[PDB]
Amino acid sequence: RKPIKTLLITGQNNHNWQVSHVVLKQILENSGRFDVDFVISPEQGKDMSGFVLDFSPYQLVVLDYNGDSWPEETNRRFLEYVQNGGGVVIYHAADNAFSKWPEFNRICALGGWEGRNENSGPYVYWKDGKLVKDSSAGPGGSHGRQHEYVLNGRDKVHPVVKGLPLKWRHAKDELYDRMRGPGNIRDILYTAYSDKETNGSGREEPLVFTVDYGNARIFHTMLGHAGATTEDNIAMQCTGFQVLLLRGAEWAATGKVTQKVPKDFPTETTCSYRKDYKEN
Ligand SMILES: [Zn+2]
Repeated sequence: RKPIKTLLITGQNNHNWQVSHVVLKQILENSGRFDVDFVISPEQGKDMSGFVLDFSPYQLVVLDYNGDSWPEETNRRFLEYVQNGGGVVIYHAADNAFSKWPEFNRICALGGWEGRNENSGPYVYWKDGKLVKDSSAGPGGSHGRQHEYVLNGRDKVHPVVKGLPLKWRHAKDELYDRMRGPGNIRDILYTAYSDKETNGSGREEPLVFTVDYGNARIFHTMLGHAGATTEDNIAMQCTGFQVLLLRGAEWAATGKVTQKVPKDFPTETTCSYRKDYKEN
């Protein structure tokens, strides 16, 4: 089969996007299943009027961006792409972007920072065997110290998770917690316990899920805080991070996952890595 034509939007981010955009392209392209094109925006505070994107050649859009609003024509074309059954991957702090764009916050379902709070929408978390909405006052977006943590599968059937272990240890990373937004989650794939003694929330927080937005296939992964270099980048070098990105990207583009469960998938107790961003 022909590789999946992918557009990766970057150029502004409070995170080290210079590292993450390169690594995201390598993870996807090293599988031989994706052909990735970068679009790099002007820097923060520069004229954005020329950052006019064409979504028509692509089956998948990967967001690695936060900061200045894209120009109105790009915003209109992005919404048209999504509403026409487009595939989207929301990666880590891309869900912080465009706090004042209602449509964008519905595409992410949950976001954080950029002044979000109870005015941004409810908390959504796992409580006593299901997702619950909680509109109580509080901050929109937090995380504790970076740490290894165990992801809990909440879906056994979804193409992205089918065949993967129910529990697996993710490499040292931030654990996003107290995220807020319209909360229109379609399928919850993975949650993790955010321990208060790691400066967490105390809740079982959603970290990997799909979003209910018309006929769009939206894969949201809050994992993968970018390291300072492509070599020292533990959260993204995690095999779990990479396998979920590859499967989520394939699913978002085509509605299906044709990738077998790899032999190097992490266990509940032991992290696994692909330091060079390839299954060898
Ligand atoms: Zn981060």
